Amino acid sequence: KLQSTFVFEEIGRRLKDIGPEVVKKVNAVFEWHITKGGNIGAKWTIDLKSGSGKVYQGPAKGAADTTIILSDEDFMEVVLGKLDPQKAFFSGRLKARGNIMLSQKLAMILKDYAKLGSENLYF
Ligand SMILES: COCCOCCOCCOc1ccc(C(C)(C)CC(C)(C)C)cc1
Ligand SMILES: COCCOCCOCCOc1ccc(C(C)(C)CC(C)(C)C)cc1
Ligand SMILES: [Cu+2]
Repeated sequence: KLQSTFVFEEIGRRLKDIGPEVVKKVNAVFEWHITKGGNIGAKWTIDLKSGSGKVYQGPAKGAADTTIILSDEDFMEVVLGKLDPQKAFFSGRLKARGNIMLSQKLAMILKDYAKLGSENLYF
């Protein structure tokens, strides 16, 4: 019953327009625990430490630099721009473990699509 799955799947293709530039600026692994009810429904890893990046189901193959835990609905609230991640973090709806600062980066980076998309041009 998970809507985030669409977002994570679509992310794998976005990294073809954006991957190599994100990896250069982030250089870290991110694990995501999506919860339905109060139970984990899906786990996702966004590896941004090599190449254009990787997104795969399940816990981080290696050790993850940061892990984020939030409900499936709230995850949609965030990716749609309605729920600021820090507001969710301090209200308790979003939980973050590891290097929080690196997730706040992944956030700034991906909100500026123009810089990294053009820098990903070969021409
Ligand atoms: C707004 O700048 C990004 C330009 O590309 C967006 C095209 O997609 C339509 C907008 O809907 C989306 C799609 C994907 C996303 C995610 C969550 C995958 C973030 C992204 C596109 C930066 C990887 C957010 C909104
Ligand atoms: C010290 O800061 C205190 C508040 O901490 C907030 C921690 O942030 C949690 C994660 O922040 C995010 C939120 C969304 C995202 C995106 C939208 C880029 C994730 C995505 C593209 C995988 C949907 C990245 C990082
Ligand atoms: Cu922001």
